[PDB]
Amino acid sequence: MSRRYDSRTTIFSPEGRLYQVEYAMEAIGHAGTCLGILANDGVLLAAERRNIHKLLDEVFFSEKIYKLNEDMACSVAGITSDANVLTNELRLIAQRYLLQYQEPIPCEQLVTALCDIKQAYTQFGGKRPFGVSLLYIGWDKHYGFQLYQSDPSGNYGGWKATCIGNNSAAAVSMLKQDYKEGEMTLKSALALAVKVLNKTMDVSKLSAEKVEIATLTRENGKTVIRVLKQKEVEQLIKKHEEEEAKAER
Amino acid sequence: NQYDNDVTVWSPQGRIHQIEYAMEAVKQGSATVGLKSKTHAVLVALKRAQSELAAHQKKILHVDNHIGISIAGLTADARLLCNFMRQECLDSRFVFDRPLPVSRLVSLIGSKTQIPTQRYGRRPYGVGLLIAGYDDMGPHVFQTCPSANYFDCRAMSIGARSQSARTYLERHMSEFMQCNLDELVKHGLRALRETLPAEQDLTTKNVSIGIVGKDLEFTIYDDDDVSPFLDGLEERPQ
Amino acid sequence: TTTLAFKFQHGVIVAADSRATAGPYIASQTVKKVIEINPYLLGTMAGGAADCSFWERLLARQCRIYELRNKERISVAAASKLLANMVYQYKGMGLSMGTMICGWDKRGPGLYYVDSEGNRISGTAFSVGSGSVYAFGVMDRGYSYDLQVEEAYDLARRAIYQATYRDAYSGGAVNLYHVREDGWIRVSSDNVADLHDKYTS
Amino acid sequence: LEGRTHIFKIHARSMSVERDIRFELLARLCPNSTGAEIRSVCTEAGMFAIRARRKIATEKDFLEAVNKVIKSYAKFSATPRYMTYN
Amino acid sequence: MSSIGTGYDLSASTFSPDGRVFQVEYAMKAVENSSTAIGIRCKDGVVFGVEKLVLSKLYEEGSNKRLFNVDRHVGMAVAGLLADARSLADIAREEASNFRSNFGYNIPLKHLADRVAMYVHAYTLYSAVRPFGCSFMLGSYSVNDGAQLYMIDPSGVSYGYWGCAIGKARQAAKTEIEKLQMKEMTCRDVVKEVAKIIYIVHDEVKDKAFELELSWVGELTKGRHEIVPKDVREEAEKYAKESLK
Amino acid sequence: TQNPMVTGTSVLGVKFDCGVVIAADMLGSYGSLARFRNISRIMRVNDSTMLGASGDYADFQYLKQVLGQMVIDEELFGDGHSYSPRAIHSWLTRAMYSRRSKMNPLWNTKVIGGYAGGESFLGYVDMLGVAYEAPSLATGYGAYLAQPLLREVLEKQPVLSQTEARELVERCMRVLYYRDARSYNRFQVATVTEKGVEIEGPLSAQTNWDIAHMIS
Amino acid sequence: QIHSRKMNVSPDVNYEELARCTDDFNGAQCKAVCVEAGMIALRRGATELTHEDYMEGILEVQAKKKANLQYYA
Amino acid sequence: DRGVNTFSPEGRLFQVEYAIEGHKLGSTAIGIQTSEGVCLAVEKRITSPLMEPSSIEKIVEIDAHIGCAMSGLIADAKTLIDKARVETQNHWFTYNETMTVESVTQAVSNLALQFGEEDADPGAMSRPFGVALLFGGVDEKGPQLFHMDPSGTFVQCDARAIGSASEGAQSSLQEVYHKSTTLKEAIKSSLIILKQVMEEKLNATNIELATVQPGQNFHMFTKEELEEVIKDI
Amino acid sequence: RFSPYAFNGGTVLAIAGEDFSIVASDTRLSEGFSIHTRDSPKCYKLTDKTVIGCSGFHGDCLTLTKIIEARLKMYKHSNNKAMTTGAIAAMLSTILYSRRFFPYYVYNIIEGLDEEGKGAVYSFDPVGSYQRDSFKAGGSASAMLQPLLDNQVGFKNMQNVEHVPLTLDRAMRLVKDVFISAAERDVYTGDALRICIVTKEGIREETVPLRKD
Amino acid sequence: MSYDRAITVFSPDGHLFQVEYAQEAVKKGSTAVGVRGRDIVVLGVEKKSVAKLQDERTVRKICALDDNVCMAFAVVASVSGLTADARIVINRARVECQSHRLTVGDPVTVEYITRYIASLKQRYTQSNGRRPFGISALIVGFDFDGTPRLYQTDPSGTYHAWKANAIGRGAKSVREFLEKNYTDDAIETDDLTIKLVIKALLEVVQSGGKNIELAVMRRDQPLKILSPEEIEKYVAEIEKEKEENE
Repeated sequence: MSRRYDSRTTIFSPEGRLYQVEYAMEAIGHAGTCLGILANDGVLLAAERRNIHKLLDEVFFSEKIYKLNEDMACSVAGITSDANVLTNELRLIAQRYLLQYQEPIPCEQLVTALCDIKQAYTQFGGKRPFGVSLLYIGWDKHYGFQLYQSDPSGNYGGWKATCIGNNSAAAVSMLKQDYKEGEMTLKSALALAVKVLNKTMDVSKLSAEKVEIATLTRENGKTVIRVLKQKEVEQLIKKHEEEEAKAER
Repeated sequence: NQYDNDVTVWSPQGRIHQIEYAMEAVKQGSATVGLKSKTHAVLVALKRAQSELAAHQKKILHVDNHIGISIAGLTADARLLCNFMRQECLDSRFVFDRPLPVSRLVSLIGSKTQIPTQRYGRRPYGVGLLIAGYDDMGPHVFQTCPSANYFDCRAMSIGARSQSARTYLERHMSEFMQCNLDELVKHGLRALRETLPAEQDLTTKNVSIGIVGKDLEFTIYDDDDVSPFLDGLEERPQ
Repeated sequence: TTTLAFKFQHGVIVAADSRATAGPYIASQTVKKVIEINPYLLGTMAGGAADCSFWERLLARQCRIYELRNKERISVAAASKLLANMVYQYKGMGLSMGTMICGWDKRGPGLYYVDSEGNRISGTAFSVGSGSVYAFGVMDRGYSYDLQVEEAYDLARRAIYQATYRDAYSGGAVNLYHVREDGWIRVSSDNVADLHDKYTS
Repeated sequence: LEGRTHIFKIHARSMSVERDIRFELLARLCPNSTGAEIRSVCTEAGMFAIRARRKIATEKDFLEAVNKVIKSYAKFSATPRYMTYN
Repeated sequence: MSSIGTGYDLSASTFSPDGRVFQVEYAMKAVENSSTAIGIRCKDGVVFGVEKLVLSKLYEEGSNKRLFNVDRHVGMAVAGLLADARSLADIAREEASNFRSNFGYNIPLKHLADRVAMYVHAYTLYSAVRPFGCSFMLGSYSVNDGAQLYMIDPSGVSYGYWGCAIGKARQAAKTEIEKLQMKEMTCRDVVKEVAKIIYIVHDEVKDKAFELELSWVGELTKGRHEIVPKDVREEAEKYAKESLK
Repeated sequence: TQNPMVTGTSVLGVKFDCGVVIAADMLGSYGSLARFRNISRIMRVNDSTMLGASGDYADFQYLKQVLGQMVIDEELFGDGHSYSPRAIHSWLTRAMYSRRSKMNPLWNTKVIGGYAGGESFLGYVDMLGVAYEAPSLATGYGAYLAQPLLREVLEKQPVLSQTEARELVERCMRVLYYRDARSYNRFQVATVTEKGVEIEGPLSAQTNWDIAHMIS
Repeated sequence: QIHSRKMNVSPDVNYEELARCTDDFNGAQCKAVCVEAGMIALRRGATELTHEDYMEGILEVQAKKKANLQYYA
Repeated sequence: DRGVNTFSPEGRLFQVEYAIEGHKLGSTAIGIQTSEGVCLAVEKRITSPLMEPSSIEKIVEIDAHIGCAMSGLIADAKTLIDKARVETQNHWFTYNETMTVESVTQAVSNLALQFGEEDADPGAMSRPFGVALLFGGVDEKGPQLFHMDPSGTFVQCDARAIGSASEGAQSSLQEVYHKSTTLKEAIKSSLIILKQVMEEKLNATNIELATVQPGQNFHMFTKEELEEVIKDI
Repeated sequence: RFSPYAFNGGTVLAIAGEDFSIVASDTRLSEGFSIHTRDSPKCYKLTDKTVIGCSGFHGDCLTLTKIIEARLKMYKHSNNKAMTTGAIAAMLSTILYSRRFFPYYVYNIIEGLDEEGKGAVYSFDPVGSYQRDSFKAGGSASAMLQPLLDNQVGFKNMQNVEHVPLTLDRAMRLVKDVFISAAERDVYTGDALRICIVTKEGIREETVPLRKD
Repeated sequence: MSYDRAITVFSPDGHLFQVEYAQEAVKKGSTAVGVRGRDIVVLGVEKKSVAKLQDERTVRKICALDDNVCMAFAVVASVSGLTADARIVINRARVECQSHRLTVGDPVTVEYITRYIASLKQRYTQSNGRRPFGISALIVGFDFDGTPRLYQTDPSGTYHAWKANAIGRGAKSVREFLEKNYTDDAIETDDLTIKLVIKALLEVVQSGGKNIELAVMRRDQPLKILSPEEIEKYVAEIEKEKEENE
């Protein structure tokens, strides 16, 4: 009975991939734009707010911008379901590290603890992997500003600028074209991120209901984690929108 | 078939074929005969080995100072069960300090063997055991199946081509009861040889005996005193 | 700083000196015995006092190191024997204690001597001893001991120390078991009686 | 194990390759091989041989052909699943 | 159905649109294969009559016996596979032994029967294990609870009976009980009756050959589950033989 | 030696064995500190049909051993294929329960006298409430080991295998003496006999108090 | 007993003993075991089947593919 | 589908029949008991000179006077050897003297077959190991060679071979090797038999020999010793 | 030594003398648990083979627990090691018990007196805390030096020539045993009834009861 | 746990499936070469797939298990980094290295780590409902001796020491070119050993200094992972040496 039902999706394939991670990889792509860019005084995240109605409570800070610690923040590409359990667990881990070390946790240290758990599901157990890929942004003492990406088995890569989600190839190439390895400041860095989100997304003027942008900025020796409000976001939209207008001419 | 995919797989008749199929494994094992009198319990066994230029490792195992076993079937599994029995026999000697009852010990094997046969995704143990033991109610020679049922016999033969040997056991069934130690061992040898072809007649080298009784504790003769029982040859009685 | 297994370092060897003794120091329970045991040919140790306790911890030390040395084909050091004993014994503590073993082997950084006691003390010194009456002994010995003494030269040193020690000491039914350890070998120089050496020297 | 050596000897008769190639050496180098697999070894031996531009197979081609068979071919082979049913 | 690799007989967590559980049912067909075990309630005890299967020519008494003592005053007769019966004997005997220790009075059959049935029933629910392939009777005499007869099947039901049969002949054998007045009747007379029912029901293809074993637990044994004397067995055997002719 | 503080105590139980029987007098009366809660208590247990045991010291502690012995016997008898309670089996088993409790710094004190008849041998055994088994000639239990036993041993020294009758006068004599030397006694005492019939222990029977002597 | 009549057999061999050893047989198989034992019997030179031929007979009809000696014993 | 746990109508388990085949896949090892001592010979069979030949091992120590050559999956055996090291020294703590060839071999063999693929504890095997071990040493009793199988059948031998040449070699040993053949001659017998399964000729970088002889502990033969037996084959 | 609290006392004094292949073990013939001696009969000594004779004394509760265990360890040793019980049995058992009794202090001195299964005679002495040693004199109990001395003076012959100018024979050891027991009663007041000396050989078990003098 | 469903079951081919599936995944790509020197052992991986926008400083594909033990890993597919799979073996190995150094006062040897890799693969095999990692690791390190070592493991758990080995994209092809480059001078001069790793990596696909990352260990001193800027200078000098010999 039991093995027969087990589709043997936990088996290795000869090529050297796990079927589940590959199927999870597709779950991230269906889902919205999450991009992170490095800048030289702070670092910023731009994520697609997918909760647009005219009747919204806003009981959470945001449903995609999560402050994991009091020195880290993250954005989401994938499924909201996986994102909710995961986001809580990310908080206990970030917070315990903060207790022991008392310095901001590396973005690299944060993806690795979770990775064991992701891997565990895929290889054995017959448990689904998490449907979200997370872009963590932070500043840690050792390297300065950093961005880390995690995948559905916890495969990690340090990136200056990266994007996952819907029209992931388009967003990352475009951003590669203008910016290559940390050529811009915090001000300009928000204007590129919204611009990329603009092209990728179906609404080609955006509002603050369509985008939600979060900044993590190092001020007076301490990491400030702030989700920017709708008001700040409109200013950033008008700056990119105007830059696009000149382009044509 | 698919009355034997797992040991939970029933046949419409109402039988698990894997437990039955586990008995066919006992037939692959080496011939062992179990006989009793009124003072001894005697086990006559066939030892085989891959090197006959070397002494053959015993097929009689130690369980108690008056209990010995002879295995027919799976070698690892028989030893595996043996350890549960050994632990209990030696424990029985500490606590109860009687010379432990063959009927008592054997039922406890019945609870453990039932566990995998009851359990999905597992194999039964396909080993048939003949135990000689002497308690203060006299000898008993018991047969335990690959299932969990026991027979208290006066004589039994489980193993390879065991039918040939039973033909002898059926014929001198009355005799077993009266015997002394010597007489029990000569009959078991005459039985043992029958399993095998007409033109093969045993050597002491591939015969191990486990002798149990009233006048003795536990002694295993591998060639030690094997030669006089073997004497007085009788070759394949039909 | 105390007897019952004691060692002092030289370049050429270490001196291994020990007592044969049974029970507490008030009476023997035998006369014939050698409590000296060879756990590995790396060196010899043996104590007394709380008898089960010394034998137990050394037996663990002996198990771990010997398996690691023998299988790996890499020789274990003074430092390794000491670390095993230390880690084990604090854990086991509360189940009687009194281990007094002296660890020797020659290492990459040269010859190393660590003294292992049951408190959890791990010491290198001129001469150290763990057990009981050598505590007095380390005083006279240090004077008559060079940093590097030869093996032959060291044998003569033991004979004089002892010969005065028997006169001062009032413990009977002992032998001085003398071993020199030339590294990862152990050989027994002589097993001379404490009563004999006072006459000789 | 003895039988695999006999499949080499019967196959060699069909071929016009050396008898200075030890039939046994091939048999030990690839044990747990079915009848089809021993004929693919001969076949492979020939593939290396055509590329080199030889009319006759060599022992060099042969050795290589068995070590590729034991490692690679095992994964594809029919036997683990069919033997479980049998 | 019976030949399959998923569910049906692999499981018992499965239901058909009828509602059936096939595995639990296959376990029932298993109890049917061997000869009959009957146990008759009297207002004074229980008398059993069991066919004890003769599977060889080198038999001794008690060999492959189906009579067990659960408690001092409870007897247990099994029918169907003996492999499953040995494990069931250990579990029943254990629930009774602890009961005596704690309560200090003779285990009520109504309680013991509920606990073993729950255990059989836990396996029938599960698809993780198969359920026992035998059916059993527990029968008892006490003056703290009266004479009780209970029956537990492979499904996990416990209900009291005043005369029961398990095994191949049970539909025929049960009919012979309706003929007899057995609710009020000495355990001495009922032994004569269980013996005659068995001899007639047996035929050479339910099983090759049997050895008659009758057991007491009544006014005669004084509330002890014991095996009947050599005398008792033979007169009851004789009456079985005379009625057979 | 240590013994727990006892509240309900059983004291003086003699036992001497004759051929295929033993005679015992044990008090039927268990004082709890001061008050005689049960003058009717039974220190005698039935392991099986040809065994009996009688115990002294803390009465409470005796009941703990009875249940463990009871549950083991219940499973083992009735079947009697080759397994049942046997004379050796009860003695050793009961010793081990006592040993188990000896390992802990509090032990359950009862000192027991087993008379059994097993598969071929008639046994008279002594079991301690810390463990130990042996065959015995005559043994006392609780208070009997210090106070009367030596005068009972002295009568036994010419004839060690005497009759029931000779034992019966000694035991009947011993209660007038019990009252005289020790305090937590009653003169309603139980006569227990273990024989091949079973273990019989009829109710408390009495005879003279006799502490009315004053003649010098 | 029916089958035996068709070929020729010893009275030292019957099915009852084989039935006692293992119950892993059926009526179609019982015919097959008698027919199998006869092939060996015939191969040797015999005008009968004997106890040896039958005893081998049960082993042969059931497959092997490497057999046993000290693989199980 | 059908499981693998099942017994076949042949009267053997599937998993186990596969495990014997696993023994057959690897490299050949010869263990000969002589009464002058016990020699274990194994083929390196290197295909590259960049390898360091010392560190290709297939003789590992169970004990300090028992050596073991192993055959079939090299990796699968290694775990059994890891557990064996802990038992031999453990035996020294309890008995106060060193373990025998017989005691160690029966204890590892219990673990060899335990397999229940589903509904069995993760601290117990799902499948048996396909390794045959040859435990060869001389101990308190004298020279003993014991052979262990993946079927968990242990037997005492004087000459045993396992690996690809296992049936062929074992027959061939019985012929040359007897107890009227001395220890050095056992080393010559093993070398000849070794060559069919080997891809090349015998060399001192293509054999590894170790002999445990009375009154001595386990010695791993040095390059000179390997070369003296190479000269005369 | 220690004054009985941890476990019950049961008195008794053990003397042991080793010769070359004959070893006498003596302890008093009594079972005690209480200040009085229950019965002269005892099962303090238990034989496992003619090769080995063990004596556990003192506290009776200790005596039964370890002695049976020793029979179990013997059985295990013959099976696995393939060396029959003897010296080898003896070293192994003393470690496991001496851990068991020594946190809650040891009140039994078990003495394995045997021959090895390869030969050579050993007489083994535990304090109560694990040590095993071979001896030619042994004194064991609370009075763990009261017998020791006689065996040191008479057997070893260190400043002595009037028990033997060499070393004792079998005939000589048995003569000395009766004498030693008569002497013990005088000094040690914790005995009643009889003293039992068992002489253990590889070829003869001997038992003798000797009245308390 | 509740999961005990089969992922590995033994084959009549005398193998374990996962192990073989893993072995081909190191045939097909992720070139990792190691050479052993005479003061220093250097291991190198090619690919972190630096597409000129990714970070190079914080990315590790060579991880220090200890300060005298380091491993470089490989096994690839369409899911190209199996960094996750490695990351488990890396974390358990890291504690075990440190642990061995607490207990045994000799600095932990590569030979200990290699047996530990052979048992981790195996343990995962025997446990129900569990599967072997696909990794192959080039375990580099220093013993008690202070002798440089390079050992290589396979996905089954069998280890050999080797002076110089290459795995990935034709293990034997990269190694046989590299075989000429392994000379007595090359092993002696430390600087020449750093070039030997880089020189092998270049055979499969040439150029890139960011794609190539290599880590160096000298004596029992801590792992030093070299800057990509150091690599670029080195590939340029290697390319001219090829023209000189040839």
